[PDB]
Amino acid sequence: IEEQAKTFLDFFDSQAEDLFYQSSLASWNYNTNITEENVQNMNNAGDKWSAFLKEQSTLAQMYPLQEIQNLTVKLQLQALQQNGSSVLSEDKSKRLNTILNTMSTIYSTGKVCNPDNPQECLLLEPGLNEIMANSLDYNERLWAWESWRSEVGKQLRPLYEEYVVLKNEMARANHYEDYGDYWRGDYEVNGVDGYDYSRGQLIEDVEHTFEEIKPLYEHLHAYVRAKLMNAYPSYISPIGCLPAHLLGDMWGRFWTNLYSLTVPFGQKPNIDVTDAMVDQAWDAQRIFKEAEKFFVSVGLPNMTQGFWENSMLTDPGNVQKAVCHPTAWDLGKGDFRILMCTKVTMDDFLTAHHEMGHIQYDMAYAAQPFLLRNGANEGFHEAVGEIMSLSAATPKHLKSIGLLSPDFQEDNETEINFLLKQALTIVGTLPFTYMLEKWRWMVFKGEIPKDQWMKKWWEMKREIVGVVEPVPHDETYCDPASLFHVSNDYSFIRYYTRTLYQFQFQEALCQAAKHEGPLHKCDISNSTEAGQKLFNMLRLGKSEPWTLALENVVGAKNMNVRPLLNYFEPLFTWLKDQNKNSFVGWSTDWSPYAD
Amino acid sequence: PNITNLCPFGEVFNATRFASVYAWNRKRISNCVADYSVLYNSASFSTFKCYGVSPTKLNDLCFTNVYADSFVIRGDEVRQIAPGQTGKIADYNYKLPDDFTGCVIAWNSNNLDSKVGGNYNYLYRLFRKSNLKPFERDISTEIYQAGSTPCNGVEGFNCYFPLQSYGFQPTNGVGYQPYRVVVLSFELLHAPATVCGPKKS
Ligand SMILES: *[C@@H]1O[C@H](CO)[C@@H](O)[C@H](O)[C@H]1NC(C)=O
Ligand SMILES: *[C@@H]1O[C@H](CO)[C@@H](O)[C@H](O)[C@H]1NC(C)=O
Ligand SMILES: *[C@@H]1O[C@H](CO)[C@@H](O)[C@H](O)[C@H]1NC(C)=O
Ligand SMILES: *[C@@H]1O[C@H](CO)[C@@H](O)[C@H](O)[C@H]1NC(C)=O
Ligand SMILES: *[C@@H]1O[C@H](CO)[C@@H](O)[C@H](O)[C@H]1NC(C)=O
Ligand SMILES: *[C@@H]1O[C@H](CO)[C@@H](O)[C@H](O)[C@H]1NC(C)=O
Ligand SMILES: *[C@@H]1O[C@H](CO)[C@@H](O)[C@H](O)[C@H]1NC(C)=O
Repeated sequence: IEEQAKTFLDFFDSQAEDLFYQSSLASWNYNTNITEENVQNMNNAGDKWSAFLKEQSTLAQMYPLQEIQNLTVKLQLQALQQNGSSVLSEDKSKRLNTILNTMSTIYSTGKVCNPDNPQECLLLEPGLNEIMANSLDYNERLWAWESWRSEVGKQLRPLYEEYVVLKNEMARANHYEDYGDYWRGDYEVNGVDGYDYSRGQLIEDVEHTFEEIKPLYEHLHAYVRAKLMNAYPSYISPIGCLPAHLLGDMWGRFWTNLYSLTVPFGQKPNIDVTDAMVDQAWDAQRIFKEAEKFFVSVGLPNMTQGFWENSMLTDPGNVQKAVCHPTAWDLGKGDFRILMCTKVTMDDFLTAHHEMGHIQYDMAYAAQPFLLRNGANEGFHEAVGEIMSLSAATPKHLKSIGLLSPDFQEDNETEINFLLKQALTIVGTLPFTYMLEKWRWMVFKGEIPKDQWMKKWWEMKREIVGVVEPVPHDETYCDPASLFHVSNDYSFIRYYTRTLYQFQFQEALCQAAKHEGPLHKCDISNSTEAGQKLFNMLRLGKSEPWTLALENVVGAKNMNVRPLLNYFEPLFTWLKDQNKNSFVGWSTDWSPYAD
Repeated sequence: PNITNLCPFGEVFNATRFASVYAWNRKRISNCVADYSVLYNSASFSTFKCYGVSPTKLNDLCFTNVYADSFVIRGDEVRQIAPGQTGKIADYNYKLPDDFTGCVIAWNSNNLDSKVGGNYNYLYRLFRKSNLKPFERDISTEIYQAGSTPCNGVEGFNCYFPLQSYGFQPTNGVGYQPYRVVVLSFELLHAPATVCGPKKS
């Protein structure tokens, strides 16, 4: 019946391309000036856009997908025919919205106190995270850690007890087995010969891949344990799991804050070029222009005039309330902007490359029909932003563009320190993402009873990650609830899949660029074969199965860990040579509170 | 041979307002001395697409009528205004013949036509039951039928109002900015002296 459906979608664009732009701008304006006026305007525009989607969706549902032969029309119809919200009755809908707003609020306002020192009352993200990041006081760290679990985690738990029912009912109303299954639909390909991917396939691919990742993790884990035992000599067992509160963050998601304890060759300097930027009189504009040069040098378009005239590159020059957590925007109608507060430092330099990488992806698929203007799947926007940053950061690049001295010599020890810091950031997080999603999927699925949620949460963390709680918490607690992505209803597996895609892309593009050395030394700057190769995928948006879109660049229809292992193999080799006087792997019986 | 009855091109390229593309204007120019050089040597235009006559000949050519068609479109649609083209403008808002004798001239009007909040005063036709003939204009506002029923002239299931507004805003990116387009169509019927380039000795 595409005579009617394609006609409907042409009318849809005729409204949608504007209403989204009004909503989109109101959101932008709010973030650049936080005031009640903008709050009301973004909320009103938001509701108009949502109402328009609901009405439009109702009309889209007249056109059965099974009548549609044209895939482009079928995909567009699948995108707005989604039921989702309002499949449930109004009371159920309002109750779920109430719960979700409550969860978000408990997390964001969850001010936790030290009973022995009231001046220590704080929220997580300002100041309380400093204790978990940088203190080496075992008991101080524990007080912070335990206090968040008892003051925020327990309070969120009952919202989860009801939430998983409401979300599963919604998912069932939308014909999914449960909410985990609902989320996994993002990777589904169904109806394209040779590119199909069932939802349950993600689980098998994630578990299979994880097993292949483990050896890298086990050696990294052993190394880190060997070093943490010097920092915490009466607390950590040589053959056991690491205490959770000693991993550098409120949940132990990243091991980056352990770097200062684990640095392989502490006598060596970093490749931190903040001083070069400062001494050379760089400013935010210079940083973004260098990032622009990076992308155009490989065949990508330059930034638009709008971007340079209306983006927010720096913080306000006055006492202005604004939010600028770095982020890329596609505001609609070819309006692309970046929002951030750039300081002259290496971290923001790399952030600018990351965010502009997202913008380049958004520009590339701008030609797609409105409903297909997104990345291939949830993990691809970041896989692209991360490879742009990863290449910009290599010493070869930094020396070539003037950040490292002409007399800079890279050596044996520098390489190891570099790779370890990245391994702590990446390898050290893969088991976190893997474990958390496996648990949430099991919870939504009904495999883990509500009276066994923490029993399995901690059993799984010890068996999968090798991390043990300092306190044998009972079922009144809900550790994962205390994490932002869980309290605010986000999928999490996207980080796992993104990491794997990141390395598959870096290797394919490095080879396209005809690099002659190690994978971690890849720089595809000023190389157009690699740039065009990636571009040809970026431009597809949602028009192709992500499996197809991926094959076009990396030669595979699925995730592949080898590029990750190849990236870190030189570190692994060192880690295997290290630990000749230590144990690799861990038991799950021992705990820091055992006696 | 001195000249003073010059053609009023200085108005039509320079107008306070242009028509909606669905209802484009037709300015008949006749009984006058042309000087196309003030157009071709202008830096104000981004587009000069000549299909018949050319910028290097026009200064010396005679025609019996020149017609300046004029309207506002979205920038991505500039490419459709040409012989041999298709697309929502070429097919049904404004069609040029495949053997078009003239030149298409266009420029960005973002600072004239775009407004903060959206300039919705420029309409384009989203639907027709057929394609237009060259230089045909269709200004019907009846409801477009996509389904089995005319639905008695209302918007509804498979019933659409054919004319939609362009949401032009100063912050839109290029291609979503408004463009002003003037098309010079040339013909020679009976008495060519009716429009000519400059006169000398
Ligand atoms: C504050 O919000 C107002 C909206 O009235 C806006 O005009 C103003 O520019 C904003 N301030 C800044 C610094 O953007
Ligand atoms: C989907 O639309 C494209 C547009 O060019 C068309 O070529 C394609 O044939 C359509 N699909 C089918 C099965 O007709
Ligand atoms: C989801 O599909 C069912 C099928 O009958 C329909 O009744 C329902 O209204 C749709 N819901 C939404 C929110 O689109
Ligand atoms: C982007 O525009 C600038 C303007 O100076 C130009 O120098 C640069 O080469 C352009 N890049 C591309 C990819 O066109
Ligand atoms: C440093 O270079 C020397 C060259 O003899 C090599 O033997 C040594 O193993 C390198 N250092 C590291 C940490 O690999
Ligand atoms: C940029 O491209 C030029 C082309 O000769 C090359 O010489 C230069 O080293 C490249 N710069 C970087 C940072 O790769
Ligand atoms: C239009 O008005 C401008 C005003 O500066 C003038 O320069 C130009 O010659 C006029 N004529 C045309 C055809 O643009």
